Amino acid sequence: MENFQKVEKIGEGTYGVVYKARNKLTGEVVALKKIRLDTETEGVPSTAIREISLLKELNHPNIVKLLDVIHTENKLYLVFEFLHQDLKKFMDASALTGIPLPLIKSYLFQLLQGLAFCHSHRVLHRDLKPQNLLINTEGAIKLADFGLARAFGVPVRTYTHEVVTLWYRAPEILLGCKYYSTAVDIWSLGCIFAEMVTRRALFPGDSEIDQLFRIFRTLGTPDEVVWPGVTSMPDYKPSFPKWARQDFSKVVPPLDEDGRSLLSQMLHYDPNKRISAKAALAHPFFQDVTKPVPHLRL
Amino acid sequence: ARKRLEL
Amino acid sequence: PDYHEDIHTYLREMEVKCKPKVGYMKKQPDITNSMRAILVDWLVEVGEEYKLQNETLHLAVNYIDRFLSSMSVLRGKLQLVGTAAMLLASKFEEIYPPEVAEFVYITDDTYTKKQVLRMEHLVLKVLTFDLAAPTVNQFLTQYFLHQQPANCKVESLAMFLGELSLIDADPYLKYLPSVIAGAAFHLALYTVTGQSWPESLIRKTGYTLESLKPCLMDLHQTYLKAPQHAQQSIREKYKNSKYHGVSLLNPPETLNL
Repeated sequence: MENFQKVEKIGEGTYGVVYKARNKLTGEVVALKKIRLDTETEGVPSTAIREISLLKELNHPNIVKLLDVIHTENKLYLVFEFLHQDLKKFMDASALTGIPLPLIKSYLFQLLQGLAFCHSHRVLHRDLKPQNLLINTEGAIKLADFGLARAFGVPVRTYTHEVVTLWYRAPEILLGCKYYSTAVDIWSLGCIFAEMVTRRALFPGDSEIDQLFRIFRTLGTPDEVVWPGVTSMPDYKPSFPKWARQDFSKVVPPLDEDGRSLLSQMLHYDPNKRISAKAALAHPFFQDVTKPVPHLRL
Repeated sequence: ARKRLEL
Repeated sequence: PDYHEDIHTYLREMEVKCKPKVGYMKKQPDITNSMRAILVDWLVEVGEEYKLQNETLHLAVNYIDRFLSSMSVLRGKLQLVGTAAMLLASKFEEIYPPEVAEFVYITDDTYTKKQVLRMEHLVLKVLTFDLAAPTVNQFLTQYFLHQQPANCKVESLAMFLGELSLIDADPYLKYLPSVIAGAAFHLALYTVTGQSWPESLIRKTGYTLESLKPCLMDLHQTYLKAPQHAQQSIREKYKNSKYHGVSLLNPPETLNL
């Protein structure tokens, strides 16, 4: 309303424009997310219901803070804390130089801390991708865009119309599992971890079947031994080609043994034995972690 | 199902 | 592993914050507990009509009780409050909710679409967007993992006893969701398999069997007199083979406590 001055359009998301704004009374710089109430005439959108109610309870250094919600008759505003840019934009900028490994370790460490808080508080993010991770100039990285978030005090069903983009989609989702688990968020972080290191996306698929085959060509086509139950999963087919698992020294060569170990556990096929965000924080890979400071806006 | 609660 | 403990701990912490004023109905000039019973029972059938999750039903009741804790409501608007709570709960839990028109239609067009949408606005403001409330359903889920020899009949009977407690506010508004879930689990485990509230849950929840005794006595009475209750939607619901017809089970004469 009247207390906010719009600075510039910063993005587009969930049927609504996002503006960088400044509080005219306090000088606070915020992110304004606008929801036009009258285009589906079904009241407040369900994605907004979940985003507000869940993010309210998530106060953590590595989660973008929901500052205020302004609910008028014909509009619905969400006020977030402002961060300069996304990790995807940062990756692109560092394409020639690369993100230094200590900064990679720091980001992954913080991401896991925010995610562990998320999971410990009964919320699945379900849309973890570089575009939805925000960073500042001080070395922090935070989870953002909870438009697909779900509370899993009771099981969350899989919906084909609400899923993370292909490149960061878990194998169980592609194979048509019925319910979500926390492992789907860890898998995404695994792909993001690898992408930060190689400067290339780990599994860049054109389609659902191409996404699966790209994962199979790297991690090997899973059997009942590796992952009990695959052959019975809905979208599994016996005509799946049988690929061999590749050694991780060829997949992520700049990694040492500790990094290779963690990434392997983050991309475990069977969701039950995929590492948790909490257990990942305890991995020997983070024993010497620091908080490096990035260089932004190249 | 479809009804008006008459209390 | 541990994030299950952190979840149970967090739900236990949040269930205290989302609890309504226990005696709010005495301060309600125009509505009674019986009318509330008629409301929630109606909601049991709309969830059955539109094939909605049991969690959606539980959430709506929670919303209703909290709204009625702060706002005085006349008889003619009670159904409108329950409808908006059902729509909001549907928006939170379902993959996609029924359209608003369905909710207008299900009330026999008693209210208009604009009345429903603005009641949604009001409920959201009164509840201050705090919709992720812990339920008996959620705690039952957490408890069921400690039943390694999983029994579908026990789980179904526990859900049944859990849903029945939503109907009557007179005894159950003074019990926390986790406590109601505890009594419902023990009673179902005792009826179906003749064994008792296990140590693993005593360690987990801190609840002894005797700590659950007052709620357990109330719930066993609700179980016994369920055939004679004025509201029968839930009983009809749990006669179907989906719930192994657990509602038709003869409750034990005593509990020996």
